[PDB]
Amino acid sequence: KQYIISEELISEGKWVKLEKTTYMDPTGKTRTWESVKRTTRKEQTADGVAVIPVLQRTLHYECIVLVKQFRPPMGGYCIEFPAGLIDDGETPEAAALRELEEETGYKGDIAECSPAVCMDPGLSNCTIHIVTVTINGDDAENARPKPKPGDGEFVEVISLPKNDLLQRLDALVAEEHLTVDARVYSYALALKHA
Amino acid sequence: KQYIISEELISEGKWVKLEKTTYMDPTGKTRTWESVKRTTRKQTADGVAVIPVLQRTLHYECIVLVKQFRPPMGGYCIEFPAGLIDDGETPEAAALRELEEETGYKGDIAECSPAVCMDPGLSNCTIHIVTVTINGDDAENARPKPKPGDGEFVEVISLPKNDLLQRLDALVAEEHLTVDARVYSYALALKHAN
Ligand SMILES: Cn1cc(C(N)=O)c([C@@H]2CCCNC2)n1
Ligand SMILES: [Cl-]
Ligand SMILES: [Mg+2]
Ligand SMILES: [Mg+2]
Ligand SMILES: [Mg+2]
Ligand SMILES: [Mg+2]
Repeated sequence: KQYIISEELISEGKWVKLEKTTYMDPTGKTRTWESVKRTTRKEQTADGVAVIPVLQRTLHYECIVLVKQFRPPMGGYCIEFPAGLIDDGETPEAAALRELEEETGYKGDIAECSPAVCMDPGLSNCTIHIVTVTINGDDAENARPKPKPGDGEFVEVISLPKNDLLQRLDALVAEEHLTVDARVYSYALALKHA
Repeated sequence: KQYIISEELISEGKWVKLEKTTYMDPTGKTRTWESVKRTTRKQTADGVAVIPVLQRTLHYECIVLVKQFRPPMGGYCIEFPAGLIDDGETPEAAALRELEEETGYKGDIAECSPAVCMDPGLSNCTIHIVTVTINGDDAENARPKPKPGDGEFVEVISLPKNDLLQRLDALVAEEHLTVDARVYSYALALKHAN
């Protein structure tokens, strides 16, 4: 029933733009929407990837590997799945493994890869693939993981047991000013609800 | 170590603005970031998203989701019931109201997250994730009456909690819908638990 009629630029930055979207509603009335988009998406199936990295080690409980970074939009530190934008020509899987190694030092193995999912669909067109990766923490390549950050990347690694994820995130929120990412919190809630 | 130095307004709409954020990197070099904010926050957070657990005896437990056309996406999305928090509203209250308006269900609060970030590399947007159970055997929920605001056009899709990720994938495959990142994350963790 509903479809896009027109998209008009309001403001284009180097990385992010604001558009006036005109669309058809299901009464048959025309309406507008203020919409955010990145300037960086080309042929990618999505803007980015986020990695759910399952650290596995004999006689350890499974951990979820997260990252803590300053996020200028938020004006503070956030705890998130490792994530980055997909380079032009790069597959989602390659992007996930690369970003995981850059941000955490770990060399993972692909488990599964989602379809493109929407980040905040009332605000933006931004999409990611959520890629689940296992990390064999018994491999000597994953013994001494060193983050390889790029220019302007400054990432701390935080590994938390899957079997207590939500409480451990709450204990970090209670101990410093920081925000947990919604996808991470969602994942931690479902682990409790199951 | 890192902190905001200043913001430069690029472009303000009615609903959304684009800023250029100047910040101190951890090495003492001054850096810039293009950031999006909503104009509507007072509030604990921008919005709520409701995880509604529909509980009917002798039936599978279901998660209640909404399908809506999203003008920034140019298509239909599958999401948790959700909306912005009114000035004066507590998140719990917003959650119960948004749930009722969007699905017709009347729910009881189970738990409420702290403010969590939606897309922290892009925006400052935050929500409370509010877990709510719906006693589906209760007379008030026998004929759930979804009460839209002006311009809202919401289908209700209840999916069994035990097969959630497979059922979401089936919808994407069959229907050209985008599933929400927090919905997908939650569905993933349901399968990953234990
Ligand atoms: C919103 N945003 C995304 C990017 C990016 N392309 O990684 C940026 C810039 C990149 C150049 C240095 N400062 C940050 N801003
Ligand atoms: Cl529950
Ligand atoms: Mg990143
Ligand atoms: Mg990166
Ligand atoms: Mg809504
Ligand atoms: Mg609503």
